[PDB]
Amino acid sequence: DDIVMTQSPLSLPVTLGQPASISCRSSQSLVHSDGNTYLNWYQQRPGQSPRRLIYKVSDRDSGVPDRFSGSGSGTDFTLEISRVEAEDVAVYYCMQGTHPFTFGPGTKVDINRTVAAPSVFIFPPSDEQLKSGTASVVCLLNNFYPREAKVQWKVDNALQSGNSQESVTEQDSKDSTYSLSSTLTLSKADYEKHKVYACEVTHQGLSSPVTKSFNRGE
Amino acid sequence: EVQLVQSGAEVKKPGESLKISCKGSGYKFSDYWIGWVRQMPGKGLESMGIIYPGDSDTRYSPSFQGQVTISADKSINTAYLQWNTLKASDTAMYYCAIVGAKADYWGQGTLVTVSSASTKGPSVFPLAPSGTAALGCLVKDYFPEPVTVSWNSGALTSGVHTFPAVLQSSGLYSLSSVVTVPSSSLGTQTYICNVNHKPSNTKVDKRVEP
Amino acid sequence: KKQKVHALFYKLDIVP
Repeated sequence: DDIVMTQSPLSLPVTLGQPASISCRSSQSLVHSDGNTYLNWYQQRPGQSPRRLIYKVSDRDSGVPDRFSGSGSGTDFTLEISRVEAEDVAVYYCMQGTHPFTFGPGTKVDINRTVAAPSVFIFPPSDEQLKSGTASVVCLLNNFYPREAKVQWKVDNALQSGNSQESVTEQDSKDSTYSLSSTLTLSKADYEKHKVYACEVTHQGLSSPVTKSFNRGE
Repeated sequence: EVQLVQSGAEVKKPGESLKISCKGSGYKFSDYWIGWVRQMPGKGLESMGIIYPGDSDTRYSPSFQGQVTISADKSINTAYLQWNTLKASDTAMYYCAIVGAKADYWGQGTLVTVSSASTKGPSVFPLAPSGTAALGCLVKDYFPEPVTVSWNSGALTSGVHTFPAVLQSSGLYSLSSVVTVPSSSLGTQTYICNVNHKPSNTKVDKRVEP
Repeated sequence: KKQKVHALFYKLDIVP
């Protein structure tokens, strides 16, 4: 019933000085009864308001450089950048251009580079935190590319879910990599019931998952 | 000259009402549709609804119908977005924009933070190391944002990564800062993370040893 | 009536 808007890819690596393309699809045709097709594109740089680039599939907004173009019909739509420049690193969104103005999910652009595997480290909770009643266990994934990475906590071989939170850095301006922290939070009482704490990391640069672990108290 | 200026950042508690504004200048405010867009911290854009300020014809997206009221006082070229009773999940950035025209203009955004947490400074815990090693500080359970971290009073910058804060289920924030260093420098080199949380006047220097 | 619709379907510009 309701139209659904999708984009591909969800993350797009680009290289300055080369072209780039993002796709948008709608679950049903976006052609209006008046014969026009109302599909817009928007750019949002980090910490800024969105700005429209394209409306009516292919009309460029004032002030938008001609390296940006829109294409497509019915259900298939593309935004192309003929030669990417530094200022083009941003999130891009397609949007149904009539009510209810459904946005696509966004495609995040980042700087392309060779695949780089993370270096993995695990940190037990400090004795000073434990005396307060909580245990935070931290797994660090350092300097990897691309962004996609999976972290699985294991406590005495039991897979943990719902009791961790992840944070990822912005892409590093130097080596174009990412870092990520995953923090497992347990009560002191629960932490003292188990021995082996492990973090298992899966990434495109690792031929086999990497596990780092410690034994409580050791 | 054409611009949309929004009201300032909001710090509120669950249960309060809230009405934020968007003033449009440099054009005939009554003749162009105004829309509101929500962006939850880290998520994408969502359309909330539009209004024609000339006659206050309002059309809500089905996802927000009944949750908010969009209105306008055209005598002062202002549109509004209003909540009867805020929830913590209304924490987001809210944008106004001109909708449906050949020209595109957006407000600067209004950051709305809704929380029943009280101001609280962080506890700082070591992430201790045991040919490259890693160490760090865990900065836990603080409110509100932000906290700043440096290493060795700013003299150590190579290899430092300070992560974005996360919001814990408790309503308090946490973050970590790490540095990678030659394992041969452990013991001979000193590593101190300097943490500052201005809202609570908290300043901490934590020496991290193996 | 028509101006309202005109303003909604990407036909009307703004000039500072």
